[PDB]
Amino acid sequence: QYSPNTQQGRTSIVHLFEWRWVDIALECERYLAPKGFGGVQVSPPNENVAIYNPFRPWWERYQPVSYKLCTRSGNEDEFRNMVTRCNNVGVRIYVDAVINHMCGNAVSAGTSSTCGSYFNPGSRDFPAVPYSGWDFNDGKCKTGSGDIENYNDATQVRDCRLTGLLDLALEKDYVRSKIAEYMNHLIDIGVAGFRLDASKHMWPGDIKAILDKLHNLNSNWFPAGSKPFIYQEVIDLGGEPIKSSDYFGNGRVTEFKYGAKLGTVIRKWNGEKMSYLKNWGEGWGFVPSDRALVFVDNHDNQRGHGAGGASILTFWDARLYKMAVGFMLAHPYGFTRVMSSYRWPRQFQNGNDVNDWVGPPNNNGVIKEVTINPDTTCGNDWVCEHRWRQIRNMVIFRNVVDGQPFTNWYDNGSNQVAFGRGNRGFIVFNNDDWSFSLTLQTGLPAGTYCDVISGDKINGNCTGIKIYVSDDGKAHFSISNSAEDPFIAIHAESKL
Ligand SMILES: *[C@@H]1O[C@@](F)(CO)[C@@H](O[C@H]2O[C@H](CO)[C@@H](O)[C@H](O)[C@H]2O)[C@H](O)[C@H]1O
Ligand SMILES: OC[C@]1(F)O[C@H](F)[C@H](O)[C@@H](O)[C@@H]1O
Ligand SMILES: OC[C@]1(F)O[C@H](F)[C@H](O)[C@@H](O)[C@@H]1O
Ligand SMILES: [Ca+2]
Ligand SMILES: [Cl-]
Repeated sequence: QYSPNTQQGRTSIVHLFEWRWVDIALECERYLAPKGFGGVQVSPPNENVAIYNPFRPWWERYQPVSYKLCTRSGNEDEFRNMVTRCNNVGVRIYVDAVINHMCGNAVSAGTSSTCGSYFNPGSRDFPAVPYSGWDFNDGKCKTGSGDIENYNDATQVRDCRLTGLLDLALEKDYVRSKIAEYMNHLIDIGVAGFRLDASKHMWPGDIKAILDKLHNLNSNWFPAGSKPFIYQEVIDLGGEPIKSSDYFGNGRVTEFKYGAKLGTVIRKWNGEKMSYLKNWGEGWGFVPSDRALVFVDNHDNQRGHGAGGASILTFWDARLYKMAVGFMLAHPYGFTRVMSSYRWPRQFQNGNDVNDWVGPPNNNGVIKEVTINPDTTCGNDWVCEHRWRQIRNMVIFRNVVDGQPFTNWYDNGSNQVAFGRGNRGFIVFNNDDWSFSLTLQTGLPAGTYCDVISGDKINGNCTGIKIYVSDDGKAHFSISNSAEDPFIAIHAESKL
């Protein structure tokens, strides 16, 4: 459960949020494989409710109608084509599994679904699965509203409806089997693992029972006995009865404290400073590294829809965002997930974005293809953060230093810090309101290294900043607080 199942040397996965299967397949071959990306988290591939009010919101995909591989991202044929092509290039696919619930209980009955399947939330009828009233927790939930009302009561959080979403009776073998049937279908197709959506709303024991029915990965691409990578979406910040540790027996868990705290630190909120990141990781109360799935932002909290709050950094905060992602990718703690999003008309009113529901770039509801600009950036309103030189090069940095220890830490007692990874890499950050000019011990072999943030190493030459490491491993670093990117990163493969 705990191993990502990525190719040796590939240490990160990217969330291609709302991307079409055909576009992902191409991205795997043209960019992800050549650039060393480990895998891709795809949006829910199962049929969901088609919501027109608002117009096709991104969250409609988290309201299942059936387990048919039929969505705005493509059909089963397109999905299989993508998994196959990506796997053939050594890039894994991880499915966002929405198994805790079906659609909202108040959703109108009919065929307003991505595959035309009929469903009736009111009567608990989902014939395409099939599911009936006997498969939901209507009788198990003890709240007066039938929905989750108090998170201080661990029982209702699992047996009641999350904001009205019909809650599946996961204790029933029939329900467990139907979900396993869906997941096994995906595994046999070639997926390497899953993100278990709303895991906090599922009993650890129920998840385990379901995972116990899962197949080993497809033996045509993976070694015998390979188990699907499992990372459970559990939002666990401050004081709550439910702890993400309650799910360690099933696989990894999303560490939402990671992005929340990193955001507050880089934003320098309430006295926080980068010098405090010296003991980053378990020292900050985070889950063990081998059970952590980390990220700066996710599809939910990048639009104030999830845990983290206003401290979460996103592509909207480009400069600080690159620094946060850079620190994450350089630091050894956990398995890293990079976010890839689309632009939307953010409309802030009284502190809240009233357009936080807007779905992916589209034409009359049809998701737009991802176009690639001559400079390798994306068009059609796709942000493609994973294609940003500063982020892509850090994804590679993590690969190059894989296994190397956290060492040679330095800090000015404020927001100027630096550290290395064994003798394979070194990174320096300046988040202070003044320039940083100092000679530091890099632990790297003597030579000339290309800074992979400001530039690239191309045919024996650096396109950006150049760093010179002496025989004693020391090197001079100069970063103005006015620099486009106030951080420098160099590694074994950026050496001339
Ligand atoms: C997991 O599935 C969710 F449904 C619940 O965590 C997603 O939540 C989004 O969709 C819901 C149904 O449309 C909305 O009610 C909810 O406000 C919205 O955040 C969640 O994003 C997924 O990670
Ligand atoms: O994750 C599941 C669990 F909480 O911890 C361990 F996995 C146990 O084996 C299992 O029976 C229990 O329900
Ligand atoms: O341990 C059993 C379980 F996983 O967690 C709780 F005990 C629930 O009451 C039960 O229905 C569920 O199957
Ligand atoms: Ca539940
Ligand atoms: Cl997540």
